[PDB]
Amino acid sequence: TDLTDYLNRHYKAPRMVLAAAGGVEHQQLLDLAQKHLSSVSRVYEEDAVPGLTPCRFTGSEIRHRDDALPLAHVAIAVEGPGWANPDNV
Amino acid sequence: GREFGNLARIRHVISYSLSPFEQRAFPSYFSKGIPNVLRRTRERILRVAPPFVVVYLIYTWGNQEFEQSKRKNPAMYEND
Ligand SMILES: CCCCCCCCCCCCCCCCCC(=O)OC[C@H](COP(=O)(O)OCCN)OC(=O)CCCCCCCCCCCCCCCCC
Repeated sequence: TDLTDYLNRHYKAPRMVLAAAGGVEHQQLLDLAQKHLSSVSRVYEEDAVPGLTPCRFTGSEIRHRDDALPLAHVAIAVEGPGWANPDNV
Repeated sequence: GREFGNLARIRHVISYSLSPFEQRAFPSYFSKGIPNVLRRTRERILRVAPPFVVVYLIYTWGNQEFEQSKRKNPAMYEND
């Protein structure tokens, strides 16, 4: 039932892209999407729309010490700009 | 010979820390500082204080005994 609720909540048609690359015709793919992929859900069934929430970045540290391992892996990061900010480039 | 890297063998221990710019320097300073200081002083006061208490008693007794040692004895100059 948790899987059914997740499937009915997050597999909405406006949040879906049917992408094709290579030897495909766009009109044939559009006709096939009209034939098969039409009317997925389009409705959240309770007018309960989820919203994306910003995430707080925290300068912090986690150290998992286990001296029996032969090699050590260390990652150091700072906050990134996001997808839509052009200075990513 | 004795530096970071070869001090001890530690397995399966996870440490979590945060930036000093992320947290307060005085997080509930008085409201948790007062009971912690009270707990430390009530765990150590019976071991520490009674020697200094009897030093105070010995000091006062010695000073007053020296003061009455300098006091004139009235038993003298009584026969004549
Ligand atoms: C029998 C203990 C009964 C304790 C009752 C109190 C309640 C206990 C239960 C509730 C908890 C309260 C808080 C507890 C704090 C830590 C625990 C504690 O205080 O334990 C008692 C402490 C240690 O006990 P312990 O070392 O086993 O006793 C041997 C005594 N020699 O022992 C003490 O603090 C006693 C210290 C006595 C020191 C007397 C010193 C006299 C002589 C001083 C001479 C100084 C120099 C004089 C001049 C010399 C030259 C002329």
